[PDB]
Amino acid sequence: SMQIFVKTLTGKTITLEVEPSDTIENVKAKIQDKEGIPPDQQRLIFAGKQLEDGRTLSDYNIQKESTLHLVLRLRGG
Amino acid sequence: SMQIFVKTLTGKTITLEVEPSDTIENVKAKIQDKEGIPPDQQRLIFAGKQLEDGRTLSDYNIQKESTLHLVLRLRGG
Amino acid sequence: PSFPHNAIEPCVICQTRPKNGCIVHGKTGHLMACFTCAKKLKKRNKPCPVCRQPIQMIVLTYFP
Amino acid sequence: PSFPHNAIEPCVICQTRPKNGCIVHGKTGHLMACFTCAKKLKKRNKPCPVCRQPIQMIVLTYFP
Amino acid sequence: ALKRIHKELNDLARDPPAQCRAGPVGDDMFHWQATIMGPNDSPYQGGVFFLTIHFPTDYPFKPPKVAFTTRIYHPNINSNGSIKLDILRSQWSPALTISKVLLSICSLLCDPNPDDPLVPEIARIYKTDREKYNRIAREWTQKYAM
Amino acid sequence: ALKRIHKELNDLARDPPAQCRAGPVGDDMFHWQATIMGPNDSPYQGGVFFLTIHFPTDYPFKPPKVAFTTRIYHPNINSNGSIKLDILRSQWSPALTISKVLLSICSLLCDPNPDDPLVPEIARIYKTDREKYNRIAREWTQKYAM
Ligand SMILES: [Zn+2]
Ligand SMILES: [Zn+2]
Ligand SMILES: [Zn+2]
Ligand SMILES: [Zn+2]
Repeated sequence: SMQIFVKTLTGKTITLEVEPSDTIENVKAKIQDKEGIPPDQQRLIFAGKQLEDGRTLSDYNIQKESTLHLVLRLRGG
Repeated sequence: SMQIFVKTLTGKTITLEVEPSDTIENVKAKIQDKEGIPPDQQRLIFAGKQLEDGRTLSDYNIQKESTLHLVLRLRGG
Repeated sequence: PSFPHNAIEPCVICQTRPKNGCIVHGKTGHLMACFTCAKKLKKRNKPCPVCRQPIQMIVLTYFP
Repeated sequence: PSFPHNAIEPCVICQTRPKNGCIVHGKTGHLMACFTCAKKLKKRNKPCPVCRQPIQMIVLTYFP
Repeated sequence: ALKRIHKELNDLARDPPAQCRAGPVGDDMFHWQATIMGPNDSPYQGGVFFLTIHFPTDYPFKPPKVAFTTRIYHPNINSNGSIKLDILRSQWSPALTISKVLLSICSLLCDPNPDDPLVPEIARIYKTDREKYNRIAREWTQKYAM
Repeated sequence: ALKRIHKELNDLARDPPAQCRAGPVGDDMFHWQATIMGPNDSPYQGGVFFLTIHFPTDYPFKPPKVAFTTRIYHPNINSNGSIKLDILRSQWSPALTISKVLLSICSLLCDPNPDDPLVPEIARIYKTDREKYNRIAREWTQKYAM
């Protein structure tokens, strides 16, 4: 349906083919397929917000040619 | 002193820095350093003639920007 | 510094899939075939096509 | 299929040497640092910078 | 370290993360100032938050030292500006950049960890009364970050 | 196999080797004819030698079948044109190409192995009387390859 971009940890940009109804879990599964990064090590950021696994691209107003930012799993304490 | 070319097994061409007095053994050691191929599995060819380990580049009239052809060690039987 | 411009060329065996099947032997590896073709070589107990060292393992290689 | 165009970009750590230090973990490897920097990571007890899997071995990677 | 730090500085000029900027204080490439704008819709909105960054000599094998200079109301950031965040300690990666660290910190603002807090009193208020948490964070943003 | 064979054929068309040529016999991509010029300084000098190449269906995992059509005097090549050469059998590599095989066969002409021969009578003459070996090889070159 639409292309979205992911700026990966190294600054490499990859293209995903997605539906707005796709779960964040499915986007991380696609990143694992392209990059060999386990989902549990992926933290995706859009508009400064971390993207939660059970929510969808549409839930974060992620549209055609939006760029998701991939950082490493982190824990504040 | 001079640059020579090696057309490696895949057809990729590499550059060596050599002396005409260099042993064929030393040229294979330099190929090992650049491409990770053990000397004993290298066969270098320059006029349909194999180059023998204890002889020198000068013994085969190999000059500036000559192209050596790398195949795999072989034996007739 | 010598950069691998040939890394983008397809698998030298099948001429289709990317060079993502690294042939590992000790502390060195030869990356010139896809994972599928490399796994065929390992499965049939064939040595490295380029250096003839025995194949320790095939590594599905990413450029992150 | 899509090929690794980023393969010719330098080591992400030292920004100088080629990506020839493959970080191996299980059946996969991440190639984005040189062998020198990769040996520093293993020596200093670091996991894979990109996926945090333990570094099983560093492989000096050639592109025949 | 210096060439890697130069590379990161060039990346921030060309393509910075939306709400994040960073650069050397003066002559010293190992001492940076950074800014995070308060994320939209957060109680930090309209706020600008300054941080200091000290790169160690063996960067990027060792993490940068990052601390807030601007006061901020948050369970994982104290009044001295110390950030208790695993990627600044044992879970650092040499593949992380200042750009990715600032984006990571920005995401910590929108989704705190109250369960293992640096400031227990703030964590308690976050869990029990989110609107009170947001009110105090908004008051601190107006008072300290404008 | 077909795509790899096509790729090799395109390389031979685009960048032809000096003393080696190879291409399909008509419309069967798995059956080629090749020519090798007699190496300079060898008793094969000024000779053109025709070979047949049959690619197996699982090329390049399995070697091509290569045989001389032109009769040639050599201890490791019989009068049926069979080449007893390790890279055509157990020491084949899928990284070898027809180009590299023909270059390899050319180097076998200048560097015979009489110790483990295909033709013992020719091996005996090679070891005991090199000038006689060379005379006979030169006569066969004139008779068959010119
Ligand atoms: Zn393949
Ligand atoms: Zn190898
Ligand atoms: Zn490096
Ligand atoms: Zn990894």
